[PDB]
Amino acid sequence: PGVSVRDVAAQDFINAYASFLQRQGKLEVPGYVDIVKTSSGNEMPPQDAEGWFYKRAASVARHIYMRKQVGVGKLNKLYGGAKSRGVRPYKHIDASGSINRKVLQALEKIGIVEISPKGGRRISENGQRDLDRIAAQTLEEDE
Amino acid sequence: AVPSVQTFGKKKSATAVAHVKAGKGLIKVNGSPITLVEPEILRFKVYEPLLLVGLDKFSNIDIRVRVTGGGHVSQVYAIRQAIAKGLVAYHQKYVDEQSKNELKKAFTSYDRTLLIADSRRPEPKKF
Amino acid sequence: VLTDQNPIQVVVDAITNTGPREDTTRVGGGGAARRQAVDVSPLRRVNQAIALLTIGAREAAFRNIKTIAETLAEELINAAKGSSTSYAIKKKDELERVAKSNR
Amino acid sequence: LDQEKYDRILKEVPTYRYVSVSVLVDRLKIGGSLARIALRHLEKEGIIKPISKHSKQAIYTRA
Amino acid sequence: IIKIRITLTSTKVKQLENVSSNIVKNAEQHNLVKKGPVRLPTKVLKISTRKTPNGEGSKTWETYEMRIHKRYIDLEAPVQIVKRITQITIEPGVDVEVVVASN
Amino acid sequence: SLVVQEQGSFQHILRLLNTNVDGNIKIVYALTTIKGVGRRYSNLVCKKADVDLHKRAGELTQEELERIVQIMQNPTHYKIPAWFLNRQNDITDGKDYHTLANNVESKLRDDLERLKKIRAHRGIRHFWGLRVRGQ
Amino acid sequence: QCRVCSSHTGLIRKYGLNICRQCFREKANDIGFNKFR
Amino acid sequence: MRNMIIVPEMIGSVVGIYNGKAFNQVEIRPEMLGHYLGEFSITYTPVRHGRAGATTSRFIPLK
Amino acid sequence: GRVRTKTVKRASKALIERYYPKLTLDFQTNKRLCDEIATIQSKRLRNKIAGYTTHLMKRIQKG
RNA sequence: AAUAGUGGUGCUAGCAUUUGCUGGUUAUCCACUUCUUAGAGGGACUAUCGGUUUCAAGCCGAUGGAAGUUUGAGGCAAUAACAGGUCUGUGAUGCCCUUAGACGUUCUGGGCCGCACGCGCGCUACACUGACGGAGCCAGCGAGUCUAACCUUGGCCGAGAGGUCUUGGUAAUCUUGUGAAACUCCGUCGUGCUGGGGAUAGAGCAUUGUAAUUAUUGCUCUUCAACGAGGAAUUCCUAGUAAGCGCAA
Repeated sequence: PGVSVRDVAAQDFINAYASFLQRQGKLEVPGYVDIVKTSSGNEMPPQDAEGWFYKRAASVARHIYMRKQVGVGKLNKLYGGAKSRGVRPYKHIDASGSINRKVLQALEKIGIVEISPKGGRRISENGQRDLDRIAAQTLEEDE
Repeated sequence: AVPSVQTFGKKKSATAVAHVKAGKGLIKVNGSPITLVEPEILRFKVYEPLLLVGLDKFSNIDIRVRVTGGGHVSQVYAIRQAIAKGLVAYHQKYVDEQSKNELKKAFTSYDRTLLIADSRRPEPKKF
Repeated sequence: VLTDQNPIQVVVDAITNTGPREDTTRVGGGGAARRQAVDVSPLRRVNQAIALLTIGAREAAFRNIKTIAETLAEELINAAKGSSTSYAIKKKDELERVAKSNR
Repeated sequence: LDQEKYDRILKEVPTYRYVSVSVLVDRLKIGGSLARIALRHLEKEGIIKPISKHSKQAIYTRA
Repeated sequence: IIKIRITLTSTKVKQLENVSSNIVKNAEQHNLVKKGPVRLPTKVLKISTRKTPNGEGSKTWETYEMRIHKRYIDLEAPVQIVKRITQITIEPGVDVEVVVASN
Repeated sequence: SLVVQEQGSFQHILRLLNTNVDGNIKIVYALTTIKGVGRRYSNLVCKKADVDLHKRAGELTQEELERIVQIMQNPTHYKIPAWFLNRQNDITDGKDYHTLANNVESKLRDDLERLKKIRAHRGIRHFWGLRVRGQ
Repeated sequence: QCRVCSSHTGLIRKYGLNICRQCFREKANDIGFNKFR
Repeated sequence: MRNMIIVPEMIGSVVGIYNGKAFNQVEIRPEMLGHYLGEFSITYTPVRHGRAGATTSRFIPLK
Repeated sequence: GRVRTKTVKRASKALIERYYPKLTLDFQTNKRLCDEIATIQSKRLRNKIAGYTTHLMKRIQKG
């Protein structure tokens, strides 16, 4: 009768969590969120005007769950697209770093994820008793 | 100690090891329940080894499988190769052979490639 | 949901009509580009039966608002009966009609 | 810009067999989002008996 | 009296199973502690070059190959036991190395 | 969602510096019909306009048509960075401005004609291309 | 370098041997390269 | 000659002597500022069509 | 797509002439035999040579 | 088999908790080879039955089998007029100036790079089986630094592009699980050459070297121009094959 993080939905679990984070408002949201898109390869700032900053910040916590450590180079090489070059053939996307640098630092203020001695930023017992516990709060969304 | 065996299933360079244990019956695909695999259309292909013999023989089992390699399509085929041949190792080490062959006949009447993996490797070009 | 009883039934009867009973030949004739007496094998018959139903749906769903699934709905129930109102039918028919001439 | 989105839809909904985006674009004024928001309003109205739905398309019929 | 490690990375596979046998032979006549010869995945070299001196003619190419095999053994012995036997297992084309890494 | 039925009041012709807009579209696509402004530029100014992002012409408040050019004519006043502009660090005055529809041809000919005839501050072998092969 | 056989181009810069490839086919044996497939 | 930036220390000076064969006649005009000293000399004569009535090339051939 | 070359064909009837009482209609036995009474260089050539002798040997039980 | 991996015993965190399901890492220690890698061998012969044929060579079905198209793919194998085979080939040609050489260098701008049509072997199209935006997230063969600048992860600033502080890696250990793309759900969009398609362009910031104008390349914002499936014709590519999709040397 007790779950881990591993036995919930994938897309839906972020949605219920970030909407709770939408009620929180405890995020250092910088001024240039209106202008700067996610990478260079994308064409437009997203159709979400507000909750996209809640979206990426939720899922980066979701990805360090199963993992040991995450630096910043990894989630650069992650984020789901293909660079168009015009009339020349395509190439893989690489993501921007400034929009990921602060949002990784934006969870140290709330006790989630911190630097491992091996060299990456990882969850400890701060999230391991709370982030699972609010993932356990997503079990109410299962019914 | 506990009755425990290992099997594995391959398709197009994609492996799927299996660990069999004994218990209430948990089927773990790489650390997750089996009812959550992302090619949602192919969700019932993994149900096929379970939905051939009835839901009976599993209150004494435990199944943990993990995969590597391949794409998002072959790994669906790889897991049901090791799972279906994983059940017979109980019935070829512990339970008798008349219980073995009745599901052996039940599988290979329906799918020859549930027991025996394919043999269709790729090919080098302009050489 | 389009007023019937079995969704797998609506295609297995449909290919009964669209297996062309007669045929032309695929030859000129040696200068006199003619068409002679010929019939079709059944295992060849089913092959071209299904395929001409399919290819009509692409242009039926090319560049218009309706989707593919909306085409395949109306096409097969058109193909379910002898109507010759669908392109899946009204190109196999005129093949068979000139085959009733030539021979 | 008041009646054309008021009588052919709020009254003449249950006349058909099923409902998709094909019937709603039979007017050349009801655009893509306009036809989309029609079922999006009508699912609240309960006339839609749903069958299957995903992001590319739904399968909807009336009550 | 120190744990050592020997490597040998050669390219004549017939002349590497004689050497790796007599390594484990005279150690086991003195019965030291050991772990078996672990055989690594081999390395292949290749270079595609087309097959003409000039350029005038049809086009496909060559492909050349060279195979490197490498295996290594860990060992512990008194130094007087090992410092003699590593000097009587010489053979041309064969490389021998000693590593006493005990960090 | 719902059925909102407004009394028409929609303008097939607009008047924003000789720009007549078929405003039965999204307003960020409405501004792109002018020159010098595209969807990479018009994206933020409607987000700067703080309105609904789905409206047509028949529902716009009348002050906002003044407002949208007011943010346009005062670009750096309301937090537009340097990398969000067309004309930047000019050869005549060094300042940085953006351009409307009917004046992209301004700062165009005079800035090319110096490279065309006068053998200008840089244009002495950039002197025949838009003249002999691409005039 | 231009090594020998009317070549300063098409050099094999890989593996640090630096041979003109006209004069590689006749020297690839005794280096210990051989073709097999 | 071809490589340096222009200096403010110039008035009308006819820079350029021989330094090869393609001559570099560089008079100064009066003060058009911020550029290389390379964009003046001979590099290609702009000869139009001598017999270019086969403009680029032919069509698919047939005789 | 598979007929047997004469060096299979010829040596298959030389072996049947010197050791006929020793041979046997089953292939798996006399697979182990040709290495004893003859010298076969490869392994696949042995498998082909003993393959057709047994096929030859059942002719003897009819003609 | 600490240069692969699981299986426990632990230190150890969650834990619905309550037996429990996920973690925990150097060394907590022991026991293991199924998966992994590489040596030694084995295994397929068209086997066994049924047809068919001068009953011959064989060819078709059948059930077994990892495998039944020479089992899949390559390497290797000489008769001949292309006076293209030339390396300090020598011609083992006597005129090329063949010795103020028109063969060197440093030290110089100009070689493939000029308007109006291609037989140049597909590239980016012509769209809702689609774009755009959110997510979900899977691989294979290859490569690399000392007389010296090769790979590059964290922490760094910045919108990219990059810059700075560090390391790690002479090689299954490090980069690297090379988190590749198509595809995959949830959305926005609505058939008009519109948000499909960006072909010529002007304004800018960066890097690499002795030096980028005639844009060497790369990121900004603008501009969006031929282009509605192609006349007569005619094709490097064979069942995990044809086609898309890669982005490794």
